[PDB]
Amino acid sequence: QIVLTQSPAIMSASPGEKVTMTCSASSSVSYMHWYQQKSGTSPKRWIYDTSKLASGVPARFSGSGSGTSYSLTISSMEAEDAATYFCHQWRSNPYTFGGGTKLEIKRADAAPTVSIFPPSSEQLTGGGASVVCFLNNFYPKDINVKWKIDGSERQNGVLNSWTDQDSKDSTYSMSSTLTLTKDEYERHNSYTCEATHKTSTSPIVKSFNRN
Amino acid sequence: EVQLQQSGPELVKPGSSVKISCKASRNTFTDYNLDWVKQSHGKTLEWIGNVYPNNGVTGYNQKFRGKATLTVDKSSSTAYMELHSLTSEDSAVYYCALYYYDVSYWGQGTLVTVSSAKTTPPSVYPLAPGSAAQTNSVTLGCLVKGYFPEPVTVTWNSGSLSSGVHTFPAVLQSDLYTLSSSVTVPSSTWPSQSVTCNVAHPASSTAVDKKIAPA
Amino acid sequence: LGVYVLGSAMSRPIIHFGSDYEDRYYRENMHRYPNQVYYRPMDEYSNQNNFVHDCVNITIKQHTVTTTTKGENFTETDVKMMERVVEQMCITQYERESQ
Repeated sequence: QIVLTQSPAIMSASPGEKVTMTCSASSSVSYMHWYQQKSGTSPKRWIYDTSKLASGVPARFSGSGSGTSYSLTISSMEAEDAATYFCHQWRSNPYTFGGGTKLEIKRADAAPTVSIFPPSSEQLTGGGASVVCFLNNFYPKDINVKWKIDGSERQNGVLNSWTDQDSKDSTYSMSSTLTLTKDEYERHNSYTCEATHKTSTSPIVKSFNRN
Repeated sequence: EVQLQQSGPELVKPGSSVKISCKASRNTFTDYNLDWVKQSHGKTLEWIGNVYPNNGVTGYNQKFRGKATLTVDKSSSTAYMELHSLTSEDSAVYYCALYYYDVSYWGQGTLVTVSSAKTTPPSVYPLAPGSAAQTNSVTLGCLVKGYFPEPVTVTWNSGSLSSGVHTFPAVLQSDLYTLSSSVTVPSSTWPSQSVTCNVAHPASSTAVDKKIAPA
Repeated sequence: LGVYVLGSAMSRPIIHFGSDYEDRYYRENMHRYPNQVYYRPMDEYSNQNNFVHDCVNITIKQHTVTTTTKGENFTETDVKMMERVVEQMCITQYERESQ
């Protein structure tokens, strides 16, 4: 049915900035509803009946529009507002949702804090050997990691995962896991986790010897 | 004050069906509406259908007719969604949502994984440092490896610990999931106080607690 | 009941309420509301508002008794919404009767 197009798809704003995002409809609707979703939780109605705030929604939010053109405005961007926002219509069946606007906040740049962990004896004792590297609380999100084993690079058997933007300090975090056979692990001494980022011109390195 | 409890995660074989529930816990309204919504790959939202629990009227999205059946048990305030004949396109999170004028509440969602594989519990491994020995705070973690299906949840000392916890999204690799969680606490408190991660895997009903001792 | 006129069917109109919750409720439930009205003959009324008032009450009464021996409960939201759409319907019926 009624197709809802939101734009922009992804937007970044700095704190204190006025922010506007738009939902437009292929045919007229009488009212628009907006929803907020932070990562890991479920959607929460945010504005209903075009311009009324749901309970718990901060005053700095507002809504407007008519016909085919609706907007959600934040008078003054705060770190907690970083989330995905969807619009939704109840004009005709099927009720439909827009594709989302992902909103991120800009902050001052930050180097990550890097921890490497050797494998637990529990793990070794039952076959495997995962070495693990955390890269925490950095900004911006563009980071790159490379593992080293007594000087040689290793690009397979490696799992990477990022968190989303933190509501409090607006940073990103990431882990990288290098999985190996116990035997291959028992035959090398030097395990290095190695991070390249905007905040450093030279790589950030953490390593341990198997002794 | 009202709250929607949804039933827990499900692992279903393709071709099977499954029924999930959503009960309105504290409710006082006469006429409210209940929508059912699907979210695929944590992104796109689709309206499935609704019911007015009191009494009777039921609407479907044409796309989900023959796929979903919505009913209500009104003596126990519980609404049900039956999903027929599951395929992989049916793996998703399914929400119920209550509306009554200005008020709205969503349930916490129900993750349905449609897969031929069988349940596997995680192995949990404590991540301690051994010689890299502190300045400022200190980082520990837990590795939760080789389980299936999603989800698992990870807590540190049971909730007691929720400052400087990152818990990372699971990633599928070779047909099993792996996730990790880190926590940062003050040099001073460790190893002296005793740190634990508690991992719960609903779909298999393992709940493991693993203590982090020093290397 | 021989004292009433039973009008022919009309399309049920769309009513708007001032919130999307109600507009939606209405649209989704309206098939359960009537599509013809019962009235007293025109020659008993000296004006429209009086004709309409009576048509609303009688129509609503008959619809509520005939669907309650069919296990249908109407909530208070329902009667309030039937009040509104039967009113529009009775006005249309009044216009049918005045040429």
